[PDB]
Amino acid sequence: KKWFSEFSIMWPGQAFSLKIKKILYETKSKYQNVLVFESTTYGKVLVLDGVIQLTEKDEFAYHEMMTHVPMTVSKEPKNVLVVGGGDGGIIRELCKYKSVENIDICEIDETVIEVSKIYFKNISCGYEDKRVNVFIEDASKFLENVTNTYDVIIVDSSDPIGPAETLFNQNFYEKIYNALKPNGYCVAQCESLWIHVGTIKNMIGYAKKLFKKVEYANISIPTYPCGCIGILCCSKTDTGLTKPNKKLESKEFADLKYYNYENHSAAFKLPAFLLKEIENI
Amino acid sequence: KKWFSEFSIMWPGQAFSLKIKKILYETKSKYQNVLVFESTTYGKVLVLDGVIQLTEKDEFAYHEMMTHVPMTVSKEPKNVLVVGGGDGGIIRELCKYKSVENIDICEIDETVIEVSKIYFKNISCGYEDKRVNVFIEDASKFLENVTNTYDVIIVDSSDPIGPAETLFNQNFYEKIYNALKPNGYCVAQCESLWIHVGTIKNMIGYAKKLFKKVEYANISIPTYPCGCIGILCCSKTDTGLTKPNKKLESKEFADLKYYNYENHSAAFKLPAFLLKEIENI
Ligand SMILES: CSC[C@H]1O[C@@H](n2cnc3c(N)ncnc32)[C@H](O)[C@@H]1O
Ligand SMILES: CSC[C@H]1O[C@@H](n2cnc3c(N)ncnc32)[C@H](O)[C@@H]1O
Ligand SMILES: NCc1ccc(N)cc1
Ligand SMILES: NCc1ccc(N)cc1
Repeated sequence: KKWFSEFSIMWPGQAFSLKIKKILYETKSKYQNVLVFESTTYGKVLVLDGVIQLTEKDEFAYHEMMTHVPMTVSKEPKNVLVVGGGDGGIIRELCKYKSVENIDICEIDETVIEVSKIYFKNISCGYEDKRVNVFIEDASKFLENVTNTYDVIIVDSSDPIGPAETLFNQNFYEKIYNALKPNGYCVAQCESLWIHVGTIKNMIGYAKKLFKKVEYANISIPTYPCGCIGILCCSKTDTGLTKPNKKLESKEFADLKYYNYENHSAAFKLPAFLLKEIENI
Repeated sequence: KKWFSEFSIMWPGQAFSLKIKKILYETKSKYQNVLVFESTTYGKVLVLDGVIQLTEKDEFAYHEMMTHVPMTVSKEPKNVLVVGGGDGGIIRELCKYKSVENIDICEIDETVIEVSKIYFKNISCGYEDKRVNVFIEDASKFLENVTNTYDVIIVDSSDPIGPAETLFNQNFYEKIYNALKPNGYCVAQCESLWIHVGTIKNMIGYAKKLFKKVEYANISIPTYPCGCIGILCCSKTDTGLTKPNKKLESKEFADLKYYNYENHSAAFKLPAFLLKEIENI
C-alpha cells in the first residue's frame, strides 16, 4: 500500500499523509487536478491540486461549524448562497433548516459536483433538495451579476493557489457586502492560525473596510494543515456571530457530531498570540 | 534535505512530517530512542521512540495550557509535582508563580533533561531555579514512596507505548489521589479526541473511580497527531478546573502566547460526539 502526502508552498517544511486503501478516480478537469481515494482509516478523501479538501471521517466538523454558526445567528434566513462547496457538505447542513426557501451554489468546477454525487453519497445527498440551484461559474463573476441579495453567504473555497485566487482579495469582499441583505452575514474559510497569520490579517483588513463587525473563529479538524481551520466572520450589525439566537432541537439536527450551542461561542476564544497580531488592523 | 516522518500503531494510516535542516543528536538511552533535529520551519524538535514530543514553534501552547489551567484554579499552590516533563517546559511555566515554594520533577530518563539543557535553552531555563528538585525514577514508584502531598500534579508524559506505560492505568490514578492535598488538582496528557476515544474513556473511568470531578479539555497544537491534545482534569472538590480563580497580570506572565482567562474555559467546550461518548462513564 502506498501513501498520499500533502506538500505545498502554502505550508513549507511540513506534510501530512494518509495511507491509501485504493485510488478511486483521477482526472484533470478544466480548472484543477482531481483525485479521490479510499484511505485506510479516514474513509474516502477528495483532493484538488494536491490539497486535501475533505475526508469522510472528519468533514462534519468543518461543514457543521461553517453552516450553523451563521444559521443560528441569522433570525429567519430565506435565501442562502454557498460559494465553492461542490462536495455539497454545506448544502447538506443548510437543508436541515425547514424555513430556508432557496439555496444557491456557485461552484467553478462541475467535475467536483459530479465526483461528489458519485463517490461521496452521504455528503452530496442535499443536491436532491428542490430548493437547491447550481450555477457553474467563477463566483467572482456570479457575485458581480446576481440580482438577488442573500441572508447568508458561506464561502467554502479551496486555498488561494488555483481557481480560488479570485476569492481572497478586497474586491471580492465588496461583492460579498453588496449581495448580502442589510442585516446579512458572510463566513469564509480563512486558513490556519498556526502558519497563515499574514493571510489572516490581510483578509480581516479587507473585511473591515466594509463590515461593521469582523470576527475569527477556529475549528479543530485533523485533515487540514496544522489540525485546524479558521472561519472569517462578517456582520453588518455590531452584534456579530459569536452568540447563537437559537438552539437546534428539532429532529433534523439530532445527528450533529461537532456543533452545539456552547462550542459556537467557544470557537471564537482564540490564542493569545493571534489576538495580539489581529488588534490594530 | 531529508524529512522526518511520525508513523505509529497508535495512529495507523496517518503520518505527519517535518523537513529536516540538520540532525543535532541521536542516542539510545536506557529507556528510549532519542532524536533532536533542527526542522526548516518549526525550529528544533525532540523525538522519543519515533514520536514527536515538542517543537520550539508550538510547545508554548501545550506547556501554557497544562500549567495555567490548574495553577489559576489552585488558590495558593505551594508544592507542585511534574511527572515526566524532562524538557522542562512545564517547570518554566511554574517558575512564573512567585508564591510557589517547591517544584519537584520526577522524570524516568535523565538523558531527556541533559539533552534539553544542551539543545533547548529557552525550554530548560527553569532548571536553574532553586525551587526545583529533580528525581530520576519511574513516577509509578516515586508516587508509591513520596512522603509529601502536592497542591498540583502535572503529568506531562509520553504516550502509552514505552516507559509511560505505567502511567495509564487505575493504579497510577490512586497514587496520584493519595499524593494530592485534600483540595489538590491533577492534570494529565490525555491524547487526541480524533482517534483515541477508547483511551480517553478508559482514563476518565479510572479517574472517576476516585475523584469527585473529572473533566477533559482540548488544546490546538499542530505537531501532535490530529493537531490537538487533551488534558484530563481531576478535582477533589465538585467545582472542578474550567473556571480560573485569578488572572495572570504580573510581569512574569506578559509574554504568554496561548493561554488567557477566556480560552481556559473555552478549551472545555468539546465536540458533540465526544460528549456523547463520555456521558455514562
Ligand atoms: C471542495 S470545496 C472548495 C471548492 O471551491 C471551488 N472554487 C474554487 N475557486 C472558485 C471560484 N472562483 N468560484 C467558485 N468556486 C470555486 C473549488 O472548485 C472547490 O470545489
Ligand atoms: C518529553 S515530556 C514526556 C516525558 O515523559 C517521561 N516518562 C515516560 N515514562 C515515565 C515514567 N514512568 N516516569 C517518569 N517519566 C516518564 C519521558 O521519559 C519523557 O521525557
Ligand atoms: N474547502 C475547505 C478547505 C480548507 C482548507 C484547505 N486547505 C482546503 C480546503
Ligand atoms: N509529553 C507530551 C506529548 C503529547 C502527545 C504525544 N504524542 C507525545 C508527547
